Amino acid sequence: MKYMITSKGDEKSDLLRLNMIAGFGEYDMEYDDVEPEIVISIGGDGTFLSAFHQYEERLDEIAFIGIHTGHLGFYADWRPAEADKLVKLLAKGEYQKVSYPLLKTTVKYGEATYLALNESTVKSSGGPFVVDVVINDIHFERFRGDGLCMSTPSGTTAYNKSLGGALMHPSIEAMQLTEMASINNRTIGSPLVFPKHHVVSLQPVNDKDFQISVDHLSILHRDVQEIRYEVSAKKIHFARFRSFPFWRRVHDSFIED
Amino acid sequence: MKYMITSKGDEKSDLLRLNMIAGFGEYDMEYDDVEPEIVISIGGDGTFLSAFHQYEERLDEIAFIGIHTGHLGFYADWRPAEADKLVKLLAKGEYQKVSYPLLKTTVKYGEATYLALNESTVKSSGGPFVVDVVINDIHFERFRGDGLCMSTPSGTTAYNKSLGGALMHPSIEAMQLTEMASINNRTIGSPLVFPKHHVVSLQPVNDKDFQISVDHLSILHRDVQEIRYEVSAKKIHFARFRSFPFWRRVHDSFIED
Amino acid sequence: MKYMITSKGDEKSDLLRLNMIAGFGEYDMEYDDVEPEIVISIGGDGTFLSAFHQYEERLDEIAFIGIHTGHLGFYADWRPAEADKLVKLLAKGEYQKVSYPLLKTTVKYGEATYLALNESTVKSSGGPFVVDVVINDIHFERFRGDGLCMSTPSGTTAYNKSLGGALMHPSIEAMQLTEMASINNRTIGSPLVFPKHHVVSLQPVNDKDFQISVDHLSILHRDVQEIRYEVSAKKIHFARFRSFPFWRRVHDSFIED
Amino acid sequence: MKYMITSKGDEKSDLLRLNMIAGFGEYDMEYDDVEPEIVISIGGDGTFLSAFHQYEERLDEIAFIGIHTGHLGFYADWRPAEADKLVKLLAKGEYQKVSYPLLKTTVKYGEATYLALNESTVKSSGGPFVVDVVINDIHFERFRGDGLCMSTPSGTTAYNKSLGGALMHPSIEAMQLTEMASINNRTIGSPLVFPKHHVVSLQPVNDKDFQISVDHLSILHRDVQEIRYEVSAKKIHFARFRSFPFWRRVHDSFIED
Ligand SMILES: Nc1ncnc2c1nc(Br)n2[C@@H]1O[C@H](CNC(=O)C(O)(CC(=O)O)CC(=O)O)[C@@H](O)[C@H]1O
Ligand SMILES: Nc1ncnc2c1nc(Br)n2[C@@H]1O[C@H](CNC(=O)C(O)(CC(=O)O)CC(=O)O)[C@@H](O)[C@H]1O
Ligand SMILES: Nc1ncnc2c1nc(Br)n2[C@@H]1O[C@H](CNC(=O)C(O)(CC(=O)O)CC(=O)O)[C@@H](O)[C@H]1O
Ligand SMILES: Nc1ncnc2c1nc(Br)n2[C@@H]1O[C@H](CNC(=O)C(O)(CC(=O)O)CC(=O)O)[C@@H](O)[C@H]1O
Ligand SMILES: NC[C@H]1O[C@@H](n2c(Br)nc3c(N)ncnc32)[C@H](O)[C@@H]1O
Ligand SMILES: NC[C@H]1O[C@@H](n2c(Br)nc3c(N)ncnc32)[C@H](O)[C@@H]1O
Ligand SMILES: NC[C@H]1O[C@@H](n2c(Br)nc3c(N)ncnc32)[C@H](O)[C@@H]1O
Ligand SMILES: NC[C@H]1O[C@@H](n2c(Br)nc3c(N)ncnc32)[C@H](O)[C@@H]1O
Repeated sequence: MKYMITSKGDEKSDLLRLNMIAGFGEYDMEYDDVEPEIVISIGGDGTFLSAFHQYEERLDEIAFIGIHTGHLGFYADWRPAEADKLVKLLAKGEYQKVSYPLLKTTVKYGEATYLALNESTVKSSGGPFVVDVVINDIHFERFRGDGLCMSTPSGTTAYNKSLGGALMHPSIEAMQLTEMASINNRTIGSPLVFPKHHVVSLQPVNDKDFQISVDHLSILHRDVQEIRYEVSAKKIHFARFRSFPFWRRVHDSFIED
Repeated sequence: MKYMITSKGDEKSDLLRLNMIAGFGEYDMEYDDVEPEIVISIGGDGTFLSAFHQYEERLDEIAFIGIHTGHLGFYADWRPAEADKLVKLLAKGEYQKVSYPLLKTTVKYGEATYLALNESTVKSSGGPFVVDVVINDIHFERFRGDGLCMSTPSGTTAYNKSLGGALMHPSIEAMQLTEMASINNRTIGSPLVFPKHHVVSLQPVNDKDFQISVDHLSILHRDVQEIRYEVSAKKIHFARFRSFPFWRRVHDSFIED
Repeated sequence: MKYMITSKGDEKSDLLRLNMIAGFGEYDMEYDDVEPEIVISIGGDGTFLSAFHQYEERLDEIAFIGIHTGHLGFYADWRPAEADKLVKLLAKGEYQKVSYPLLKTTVKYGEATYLALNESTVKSSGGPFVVDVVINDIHFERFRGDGLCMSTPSGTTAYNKSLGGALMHPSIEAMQLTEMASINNRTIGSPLVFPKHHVVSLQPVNDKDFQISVDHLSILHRDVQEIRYEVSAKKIHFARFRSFPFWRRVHDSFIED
Repeated sequence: MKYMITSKGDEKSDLLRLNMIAGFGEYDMEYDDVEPEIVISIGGDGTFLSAFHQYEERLDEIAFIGIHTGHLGFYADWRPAEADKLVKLLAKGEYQKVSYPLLKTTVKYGEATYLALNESTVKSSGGPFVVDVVINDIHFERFRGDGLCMSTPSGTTAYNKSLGGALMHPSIEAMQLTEMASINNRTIGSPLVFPKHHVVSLQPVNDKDFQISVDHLSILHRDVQEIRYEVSAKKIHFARFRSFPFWRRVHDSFIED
């Protein structure tokens, strides 16, 4: 079947990539970066992120695989020393699939939609900003501070975590909202976990210019009227060869490897 | 059908109770506190809690209803001025049912099981304590501090919330673990959200005596070997007459009513 | 003696200002916005801030006074209804003086100094940034995240407070440092309180461009080599007529007025 | 001069102690655990704590010294391999003295005073408790939760730190108050830093029984009417031989040694 490989770009990553391609040449494996059924990423979690967005239009037909040439990553959870084993199993393996929930973000002006593997955040064009938070068409609070972060289950170990967010198992179809330096003299303060059909809307009070980020991409949006968040209907599919539990991955990254 | 009514015990609650019983006398409604199909609680969230545990053996056959004679409660979400309307609909209504997840706690010595509507916590017999946290048979961390809290979705607005926990919609079948004054000089720090089949086990290191609480009940357990948490298979059923969304209930309690 | 008055600029503030000037015309009080010995601010805490920086070169010769025409402020702690009483006492009163510590910030390139009443912060030109934190010439930590905040005692109720900082009585000559979304996978996490002669230095790792803020003024600094913080030798002097304790002011703003 | 030595009690500590005593026998050094002018502690920070309280009545005449046979401690900041060097300098050295602020706690019934090197805390006889917090005779807030902690500057790296407290340089004469699981549905939330003459009083609302702790000692106090905190007039004196800065000590304990 078809496959492609992205590389962090350093010596270690390019060489690992050139070798896997060689091993793939020993099997019925056509390299194709247009319609790959398998996407292998070599480097770190950031390299994986870029690979996700590069192919975010054929997600339902792709199985992703993350190799870390550096520190152990949440998405890049395979060691380089297992690259050749991957080649073999990927070839004639009926390997299983693991799917994670994604975050849908909608921006409206006076619509643009995006998909996020980790999170989407909103901040001001300088200084603290003010937006109204509407949950399912009901006003929930008026937020003033640095910004807000809406996170996927797998993205909870990222930006979410730094903002006091909870770590959530990716088998749970949900999204989590956290605050950035909220001034309270009135917000909920606590992070909020939303289910599959709940819609969270952010609306401008005075200023209509915001810095909106989706994972690594950061876009200054002008004359914005609304920002809508909801658990996407699309999912990211991983190739599963062995058992590497999420909590073990949490333990190795933050407690001790 | 059969029904019963518990009261906070003050003048306001007893009188509201005596009136509802009277209204129920105008319908085919046999009062029975042994096998009630309807359990109405009058007072606060604490009164509701006591009512839950009083009938925790017939949960699958009971529909609960909470009336608040004081401040608006998360479980007691009906105003007294609507008591008579409840009577009528409860009589000849095909009212819907809303179910919330519960927490199963297991204690083993050298087994006792309990159900919690809000949370279960563990603390020491004085001073900071030490326990090993095992997630699905894999050691996750060694905790030293004041204690730990395992919370249901609806219980996240309670003790969980004070410990930095996230607020979680009760339609999500999950449990959340938070820390109490963890010493870090090594824990995850972040709250953890577990799904339906994950098992979290707490194990003694040196001392085998702990103060274990399940909602309002607090029991000093001696010679404890293990404390196991998991999302219960049982659920609490509410009677649904109107629409009072969880996030609206969150807003009214913490933001402004 | 000489005095001046700044106004928030709305109807309420301008009229209060025109009246106080009139009352001052009934006494030996020459209006002078060049060398005033008394600076009265009318509006909010922000109006007071602007007044501080407008005269930050004659701080040792000025006594400040804050009037709030809106909500009670930490610096603007006089009600409009007491404006005329201020006029009288300011005229022939041997009123006392209350002084608060200030923050000195130094920026070096490849020097510019500033004074802050509230705080100074540093952030990146987009995304998370990395700087080395040196305390008294000894490397303390390498910070990665959104930014850092160095705060004066009186500024602890402001931005500091939102970042988890402690509230510190302004009679204590100190500065407090807090983190903004630190990634920990290694920082202290806890806020840090420094005494009068300690010097905290921030140094660029890869990028030399930062957004540096001093109170309300925000300046993008390029080719920065070092940012030095220390408790200033200069102090801001207030005119004291009555007793309005700091903790009472804290209580009224955050607990209930 | 007179001196004494306390030991953690294990093999390593007793032997280090027997050797130092021997070295002291080679100088004019009379061992006396009644009126020692020098108190050497061998073990950890806890061993030092016990040594502080054992001699809390002759603090003004004693110079303390902490040796760690285990991990580096904040009070026990000398390595065993430097024990003999200590002996020599302690003998004929005009060594300097370093003094840290202490916390005075007063309990009144229907008075008992105590001194704390680290902190004093108050908790309930089971479950959440309620007390009124009065700052300098002015009601500040009504607290409901697990408890409160009043901490010295050097004690901020201890229990304080786990409760979100700030780390404060011990040259600052102050005390810091932190909350334990405060329910907010109304407290300040932020830690509070008080100066030398401020008095913080805790007063019972309904229940008059509390668990009061001073460092390691924990006493259930019955029929308590008031608990008063203030920066003590007494100070603990250390012997200073070399330069081991507080922030370096913070870095080595929490960042990396
Ligand atoms: N303050 C913060 N703390 C922790 N994580 C943060 C953060 N701010 C941000 Br933005 N993030 C995370 O940073 C992620 C993006 N970073 C990257 O992709 C890299 O930076 C990008 C790359 O190299 O491909 C990955 C890396 O450097 O580790 C975002 O998706 C957030 O999850
Ligand atoms: N520190 C804390 N902060 C917030 N909530 C806390 C808390 N400690 C505890 Br214990 N709780 C909650 O207190 C709940 C029990 N309290 C009660 O049931 C009442 O106290 C009991 C009653 O009156 O029936 C309810 C009330 O007083 O509001 C527990 O289930 C926890 O959820
Ligand atoms: N996220 C934040 N939370 C709380 N306070 C914050 C904050 N971000 C910032 Br910047 N601040 C504070 O905002 C202050 C400046 N704001 C102002 O001066 C005003 O905005 C400026 C004015 O109107 O003069 C005051 C106001 O609007 O209340 C800074 O000195 C910080 O103390
Ligand atoms: N939850 C907590 N987190 C961090 N520190 C805590 C804590 N609870 C407590 Br009590 N403490 C600290 O524990 C200190 C007392 N402990 C000790 O003295 C020892 O336990 C006592 C000893 O061995 O002498 C020291 C040790 O074991 O490291 C108190 O003074 C508090 O500062
Ligand atoms: N594996 C840890 C490294 O990868 C980055 N990262 C990314 Br990109 N995504 C995640 C993620 N989902 N969880 C944790 N860290 C993440 C994160 O910023 C850190 O630098
Ligand atoms: N309704 C708020 C009052 O009820 C108590 N409470 C209980 Br009991 N359960 C909850 C709960 N689940 N969420 C919020 N508060 C709760 C909570 O302690 C507070 O005093
Ligand atoms: N009085 C509260 C209002 O004034 C702003 N503020 C300023 Br400007 N300085 C402070 C300050 N020092 N403390 C609290 N709030 C402050 C703060 O942002 C809030 O909007
Ligand atoms: N040196 C770290 C060890 O000593 C204990 N400790 C004590 Br006792 N006092 C302090 C203290 N003041 N700061 C930090 N840790 C302390 C603290 O509980 C930890 O176990």
